[PDB]
Amino acid sequence: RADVELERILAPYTDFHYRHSPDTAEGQLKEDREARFLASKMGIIATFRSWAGIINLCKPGNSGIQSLIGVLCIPNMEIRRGLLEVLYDIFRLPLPVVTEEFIEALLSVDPGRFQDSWRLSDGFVAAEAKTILPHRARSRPDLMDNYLALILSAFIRNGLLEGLVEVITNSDDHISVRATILLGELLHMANTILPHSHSHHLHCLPTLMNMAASFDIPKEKRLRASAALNCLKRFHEMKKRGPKPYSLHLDHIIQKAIATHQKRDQILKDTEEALLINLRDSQVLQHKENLEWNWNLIGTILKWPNVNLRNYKDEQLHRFVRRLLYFYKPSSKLYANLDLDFAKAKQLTVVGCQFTEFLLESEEDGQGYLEDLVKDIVQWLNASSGMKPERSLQNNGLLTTLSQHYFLFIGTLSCHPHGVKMLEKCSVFQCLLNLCSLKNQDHLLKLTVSSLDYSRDGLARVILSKILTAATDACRLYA
Amino acid sequence: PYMDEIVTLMREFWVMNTSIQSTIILLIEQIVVALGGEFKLYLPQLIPHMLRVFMHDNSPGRIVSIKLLAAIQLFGANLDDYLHLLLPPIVKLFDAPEAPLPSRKAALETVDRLTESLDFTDYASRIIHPIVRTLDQSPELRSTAMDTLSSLVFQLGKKYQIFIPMVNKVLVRHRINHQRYDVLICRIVKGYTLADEEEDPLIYQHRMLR
Repeated sequence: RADVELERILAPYTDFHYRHSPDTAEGQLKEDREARFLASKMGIIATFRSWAGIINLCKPGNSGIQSLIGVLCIPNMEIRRGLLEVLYDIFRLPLPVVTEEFIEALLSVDPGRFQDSWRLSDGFVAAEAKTILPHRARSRPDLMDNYLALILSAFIRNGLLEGLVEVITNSDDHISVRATILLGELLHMANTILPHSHSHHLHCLPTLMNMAASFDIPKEKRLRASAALNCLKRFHEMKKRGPKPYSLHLDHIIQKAIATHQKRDQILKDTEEALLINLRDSQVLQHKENLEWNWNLIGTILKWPNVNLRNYKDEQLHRFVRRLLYFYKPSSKLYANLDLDFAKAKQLTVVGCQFTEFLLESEEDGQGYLEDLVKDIVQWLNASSGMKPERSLQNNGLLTTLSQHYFLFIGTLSCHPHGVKMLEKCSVFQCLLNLCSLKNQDHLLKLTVSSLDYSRDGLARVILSKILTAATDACRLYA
Repeated sequence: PYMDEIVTLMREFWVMNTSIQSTIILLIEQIVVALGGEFKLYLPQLIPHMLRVFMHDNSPGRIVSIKLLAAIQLFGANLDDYLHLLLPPIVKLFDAPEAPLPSRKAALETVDRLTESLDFTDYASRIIHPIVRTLDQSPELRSTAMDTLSSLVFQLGKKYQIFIPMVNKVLVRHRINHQRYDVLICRIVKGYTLADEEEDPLIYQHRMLR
């Protein structure tokens, strides 16, 4: 039949009092409605992904899509909270968290949010980079964009945008936030997938302009529409930023890539006053212990344009580097035993890489404080890996502690031309080359793949070739 | 329900210079705490009276304005669509040399304190210009103006990097060595991370609060 057979699935949402079974127990009457909504929701989604269902539900005359949209404007809280969940799944948008503030809900929809698949046990960097870095195809047609373009245009024609505006300014606090995010997602989806013709009546919202900053309408309704625009304004910034790296391994890969693509396209005086005043404020000398130093003032001293232990040959700076050298020494159990979920884990890891680069700047002078640091890292590898005559059961300690954040220290050293030469003297490439054939250790092989820099030639790519052809099958898959 | 008449009642009896001035201000501080988020429904109705206090005030030392600036800080996030007409009056109070020093002190304090709950990324060019021309005009306001400036550089991402030559001229000429500002500039000139730069200040505040 015409409008009574297929439209039966829309009954639970269109009818506020729906009774599917004439005879049923009243004990689970409340639960029966929830079961009907879940089953009917999947039916609506299923019939909107087939061409035989899209056309029949979007007929030019009286159609079921207008009834579905029309019932959304009715001030019913139970129906509105259900129809919004349907719209998110139709366009395949991630659901935000239930809240009454826009900021908390906005942070739950960012594309760069952490996922379980990004951990070391799962795809370490390969899984994370897929959802952050963009696909390397600018002309290949995406057939899924065509499907969303047609579906989005159908709802706009029937008046989806007008219905959402009514929901935002005339619903509950935790319902308007969900509608505000949905409206923002559609506008972003529509400015890059819809053609020019459909965009003339798209970014106008005629009904929203009626409820504007005017004293004629109720004052409470006036600010809700104004606040909705303010809340929706911040949604633009999130899309402007785009996805961002979450792990320092992927972060260092992007930094070196842009750095080497800008050096081919051919600040302070730092008197003695600046150092000594700042050095005494670091608290690393008088209070010879960690968890007391001001880590904000330590990074500034290291990555400052002119101070590199060479321009300013000061005895006090010699104390500063040697005092900090003791902290990062793998043998000195002060840093390797920190928990993985440490409160200052991110800041401490950055400074460690920020410190080994500082030493390399003073090639003639800082090599004395740098030669010892790399040697003790090699001695640490011979214990966890088990190549030396020692127990190889330290895998559990490596995963749960910050001792895994040492490949970053050695990875950031291979980037510079004078850093890879230093590795030859310390003989760390030989240690990395030997550990390629390890059946028991797999997490250790993942870290060394995503650590070295292969921009130049040398032994950096030599180790990579061995891993992808002489290793475990699971290890070679990640490579 | 009765807030409509209370605001209207305060309209007639809030004369610019009379005995009943502070008790009106003290009522505002108690009112905003009571509503605690919905005060924006009635804030614009009293703005015109509040605007003409920073230029029409015969009190010695501009005490009335100081007692009013301390009330603006309590508003917090209530004002979002009215900051464009209330902030320029604030920035007009500390850029005038003829103004008393205590009045200019509170104008700088009320900006960094208001930064803890509001976004001033859009209001960058409106208030930065008085700051750079105050660090050289007043040798005594350098200590307190840097706190307001540094608290604003934190919200701004790498967009402030182009302002370094504009500010460094004052620093080298007058030898201004601020510890907090030294940290912020280092992370911008030389990279620190990628997810921290160009970060929305409101998201960061929510993250720290939770």
